Amino acid sequence: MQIFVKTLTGKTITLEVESSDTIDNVKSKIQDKEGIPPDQQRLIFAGKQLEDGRTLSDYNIQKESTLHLVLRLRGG
Amino acid sequence: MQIFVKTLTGKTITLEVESSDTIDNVKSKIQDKEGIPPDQQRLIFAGKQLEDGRTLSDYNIQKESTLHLVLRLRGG
Amino acid sequence: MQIFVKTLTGKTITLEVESSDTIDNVKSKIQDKEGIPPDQQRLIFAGKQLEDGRTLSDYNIQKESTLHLVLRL
Amino acid sequence: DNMLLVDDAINDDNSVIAINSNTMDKLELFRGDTVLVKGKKRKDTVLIVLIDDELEDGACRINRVVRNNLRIRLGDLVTIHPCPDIKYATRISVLPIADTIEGITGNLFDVFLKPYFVEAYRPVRKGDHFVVRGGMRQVEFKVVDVEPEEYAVVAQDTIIHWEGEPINREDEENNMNEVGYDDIGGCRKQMAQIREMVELPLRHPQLFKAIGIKPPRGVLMYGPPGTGKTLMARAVANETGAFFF
Amino acid sequence: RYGPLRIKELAVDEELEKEDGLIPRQKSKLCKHGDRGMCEYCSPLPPWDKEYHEKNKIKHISFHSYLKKLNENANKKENGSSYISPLSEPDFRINKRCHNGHEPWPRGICSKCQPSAITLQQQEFRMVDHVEFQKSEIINEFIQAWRYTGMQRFGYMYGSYSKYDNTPLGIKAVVEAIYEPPQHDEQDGLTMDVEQVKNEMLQIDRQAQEMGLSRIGLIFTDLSDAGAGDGSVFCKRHKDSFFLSSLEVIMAARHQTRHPNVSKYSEQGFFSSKFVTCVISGNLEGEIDISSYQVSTEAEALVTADMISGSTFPSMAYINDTTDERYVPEIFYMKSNEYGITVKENAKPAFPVDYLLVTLTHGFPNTDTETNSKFVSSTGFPWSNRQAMGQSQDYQELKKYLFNVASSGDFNLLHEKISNFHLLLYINSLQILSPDEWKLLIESAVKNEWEESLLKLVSSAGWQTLVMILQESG
Amino acid sequence: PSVLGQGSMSTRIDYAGIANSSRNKLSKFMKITFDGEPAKLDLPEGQLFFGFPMVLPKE
Ligand SMILES: Nc1ncnc2c1ncn2[C@@H]1O[C@H](COP(=O)(O)OP(=O)(O)O)[C@@H](O)[C@H]1O
Ligand SMILES: [Zn+2]
Ligand SMILES: [Zn+2]
Repeated sequence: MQIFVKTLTGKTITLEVESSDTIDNVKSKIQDKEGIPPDQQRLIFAGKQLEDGRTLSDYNIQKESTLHLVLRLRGG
Repeated sequence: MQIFVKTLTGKTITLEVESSDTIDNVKSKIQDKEGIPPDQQRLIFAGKQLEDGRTLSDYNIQKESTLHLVLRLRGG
Repeated sequence: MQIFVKTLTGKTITLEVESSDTIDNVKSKIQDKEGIPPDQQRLIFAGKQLEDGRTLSDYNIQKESTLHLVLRL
Repeated sequence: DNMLLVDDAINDDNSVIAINSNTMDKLELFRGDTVLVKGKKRKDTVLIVLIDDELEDGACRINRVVRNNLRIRLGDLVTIHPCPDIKYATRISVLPIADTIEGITGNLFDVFLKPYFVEAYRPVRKGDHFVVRGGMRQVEFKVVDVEPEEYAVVAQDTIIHWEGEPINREDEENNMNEVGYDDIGGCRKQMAQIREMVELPLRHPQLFKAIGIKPPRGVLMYGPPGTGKTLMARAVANETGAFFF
Repeated sequence: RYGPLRIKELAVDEELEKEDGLIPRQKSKLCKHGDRGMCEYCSPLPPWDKEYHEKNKIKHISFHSYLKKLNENANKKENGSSYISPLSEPDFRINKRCHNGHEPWPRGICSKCQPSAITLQQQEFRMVDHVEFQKSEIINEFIQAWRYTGMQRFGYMYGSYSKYDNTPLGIKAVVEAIYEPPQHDEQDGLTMDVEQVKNEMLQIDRQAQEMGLSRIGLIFTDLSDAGAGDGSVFCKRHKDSFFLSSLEVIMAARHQTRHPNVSKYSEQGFFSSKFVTCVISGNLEGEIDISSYQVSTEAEALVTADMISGSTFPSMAYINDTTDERYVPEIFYMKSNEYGITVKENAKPAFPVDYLLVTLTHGFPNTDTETNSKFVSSTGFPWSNRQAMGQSQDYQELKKYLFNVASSGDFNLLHEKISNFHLLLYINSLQILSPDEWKLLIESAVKNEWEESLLKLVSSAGWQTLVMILQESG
Repeated sequence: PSVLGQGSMSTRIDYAGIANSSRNKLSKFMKITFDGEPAKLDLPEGQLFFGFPMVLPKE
């Protein structure tokens, strides 16, 4: 399913993945295409602390959704 | 390397020290120019509880860096 | 020695006290000067409680510093 | 010297004046120079100087709009002076004439003014008129307000405010104030008396300081009703350029 | 300047000026004419028509309507003048330099620079019409201050102005928050050094402007407890008694003179500051009703040249005496009798202040409308200068108040806790946050569409340091 | 209560003394009432006094 992910700065990328798919899959995909481990990644939607243990269906996400990614960097 | 150091009250001082230099060096300099034993000295930055045993390059602190000072007793 | 305090009234009052004494000494000085016993007095420095079981040396109170006084029954 | 003869300009630009080479040499002017031109009724304008040897020595060419603004006719004399201290217009507010804009759809600014001012640097002064010929239409406008005042150069970055209600044309004509002496006839004696009694105290006050006298202040005109007393007062006030009240 | 003055003022003034406010009227049964053509009763009613106001129980005429009346009364177009500014703030101070042949006032005066007799009269136009409190908490906390301590209070009220449809060309001042300056309140009165108050308020108002607020009045409580079982308070301010004694009137006049309202229709450019003063006294019953007032323009220009002082009579203001640097001409106050004739009575020893006031209508926003409150807050982090009570801003209260919310997430809950006026002021006072970081903080805390800005804020290292030190601190 | 005439800032500024002096106002070598004459009561900038005697409503 088409969706949009915007990082903290504002850089945006379009992803395709099923709503039933677990968000952990999207986090692993983001890691693969950005080398960012999921621990540093944190995805938010409407002020919800989305975690790798849930799927977008539980959060009730739909297509072209805007997901805000934040880097809990591991450099400190 | 030029860096800012701000105390609890608000006083700030510009110091020079190598990034590769151990943070113990900067804490000792603070002790010299303030007479504050390093145990009372807690240097913080970007939500990092810096310890005397590290060096700035570990924390990646670079020039024009401002670091805050607190005490470990119960706070400032 | 010379320190400045913000009292309840809101003005500024300068007090003299040796910096090697328990804070209860400062509380007694202020209460004697104005008449507000130290049982309810509480002192705040840079937004931090100053417990009476410690002197000023450990906190390393800088000269010409600022304290704030509050009351609590 | 600077009393250049008025003539009809070939170009339709509203801020371009063509001058003779000989006069340009006399006045030390050059192509592209912005100069302040004064005609009649104390009217003033800013014109870009262009060398033109076709005109006879001591003659200049200006278009219809500039002459209308200056309230002068072909064959007259205009005084041209340097205007080197003209700054770029920080913000120009301009409104069109209603009758001209009738039957126009879309944003008038983009249609007419946007190509007119971009890469043009046309000087604009308050109370002036400029006409834009776009496509099959021709529309006149007014220099309602200029910042800095009272005139400035409209640069590429200059902001233009075209928003505002249409301006009726009837106001300019039917309110034909600024009437000069040419609108009063048959009373030359009294007109001369009022002029010699008003202009000199105001236009040349230093005269009386040199002679060390207090000029007379009060004046009282009287006569049969309908003999143009108000008209004479208005004409004198407008010609003198004083703050009429 | 050959026309009206050129200057930029508040948006409310501009939008009000654009309107004309005419109240249409339909064919009256007394008309004698065809459908088209209106004779005398079918004409639109001007917005300044006093009959309509007094018929609808409105005591004043919505200043902008007064400006329209003045403009219509004169200034014919295309001729008749070169524009005369219709509004001029009266000034009573003697011209220090007239010199028709005489020397300055101290040792010489003529009849051309002699302040003529002043005719006090109730003003007819009130600048600001409706003072509106966004939420009951904003003033409930203020009154809770008195409840807890028992002493009086005093605090400025920041806010913003807007239209007010309920009145012809009326304005309303919506107050958003209340800031309490350091003052020494007492049983019968309150005191505060002016120097400290102004010095503090300069920076506080700078920060508020950065936040988009503005200082729009002062509010003080004059409350006493009754002998009833519950909490009841006497009504010491009614028709018979004094609505506002001399001293509060003087202070309000000074405040107005120091908060001028910029206007385009005066030679100086200012006229009749849009400053509103609110007092809490209690209605005829035991309630804690509030009120609003505003001293007229003459009183605004009267106190500047001294000429007034408090009197042991609460309802009357003493008049000073002539002396060098202060010339006080005879003051006649004009009233109306029961026979419809205006009477001028000389009152040198003392005169009532009822002629120096205009009353506004307080109220609260409709409880069935959209909510545009800047701050969903004011029940939380204790307000600034409540040292006299136990409330005290410091690290420990921040730790108790705004730690668990941030340490986990739930940004929806966090936003409301971050949109508290005093919280923002305190965190800015700490100076921990960087300037631009604080700017985006306020933009997130006082504006909608805040998700990205809030996420960026929690990203910035400043907030990380803030939370880290807060957690570490006891 | 006592503060309705005799409280803080009522003794600092002897409102009773001023009232009695105004009543017997002469060089000449306790209750307060509002039948008499006023007397100047000036206080510096920034001071408010709400201690004037109450009168209650008209009933
Ligand atoms: N040279 C002139 N002498 C007299 N009247 C003139 C002249 N030129 C025009 N008029 C006309 O004569 C009238 C003069 O009006 P005037 O008598 O000045 O008015 P007012 O009653 O205010 O004095 C106007 O209608 C004007 O247009
Ligand atoms: Zn009719
Ligand atoms: Zn004089």
